[PDB]
Amino acid sequence: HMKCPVCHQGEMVSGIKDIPYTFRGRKTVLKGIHGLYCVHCEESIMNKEESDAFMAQVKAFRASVNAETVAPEFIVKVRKKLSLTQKEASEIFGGGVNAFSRYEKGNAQPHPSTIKLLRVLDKHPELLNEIR
Amino acid sequence: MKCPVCHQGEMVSGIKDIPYTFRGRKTVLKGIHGLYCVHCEESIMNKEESDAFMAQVKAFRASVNAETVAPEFIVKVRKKLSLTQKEASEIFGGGVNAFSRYEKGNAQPHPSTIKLLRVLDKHPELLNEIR
Ligand SMILES: [Zn+2]
Ligand SMILES: [Zn+2]
Repeated sequence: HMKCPVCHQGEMVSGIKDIPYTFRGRKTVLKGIHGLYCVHCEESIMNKEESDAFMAQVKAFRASVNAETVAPEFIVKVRKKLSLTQKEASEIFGGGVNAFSRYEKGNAQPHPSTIKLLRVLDKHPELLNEIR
Repeated sequence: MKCPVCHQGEMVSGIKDIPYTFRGRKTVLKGIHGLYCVHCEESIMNKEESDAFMAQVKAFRASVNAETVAPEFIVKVRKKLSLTQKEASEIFGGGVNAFSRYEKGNAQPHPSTIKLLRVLDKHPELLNEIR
């Protein structure tokens, strides 16, 4: 019987839980996480091994988001390579009104498909007619 | 003639740009001839004027509607790329169950995913660039 050291009310019981996690505007569920969990406030306590498993999953998610994400500077370059204004690019690639104005200030993440479309248009500027 | 809606304004012949929203998409219908109330902007359009107006309304509805892709088309492109739905979901985005719902018609892909799938339908080899 260990009492939760955060809420000081509930009991910590060992279990396996799926943990929601958001990083750089991307969401995931960290699946099958072993640890002690407070029945009252859901605070988690992980031993050395459990923490290793958890952090490997967290860091694999971060690595993948970072590799997929593109710099504001890349977005501008691809847009300028296509001689598009921010408004035309938002319309052509997607994202809504002011999408590219926000993307280029580093103030928003494009949808994964917008990023990928940008990556393809970077290498294939001739495809612009197919998407406009 | 007095305006038949507000009863406190004269209807005058003119031309106006009329904003119009359809399925949450906004446009301005340009150069619409009609009688317009000076007070409340109620419009009265004769047959000929209504046909012109409705032809713009309908051309805008049709282009908005046509942005949607047949779920059949989504299956066509996916099979074509030798991808499962789990993989497509991971590649194109939308979430864990994305592509299963698209092909049942229970969800619409993001506009960029549609564009990316239309591009890939014509040039399926480019997947290897963004996989
Ligand atoms: Zn607690
Ligand atoms: Zn009136």
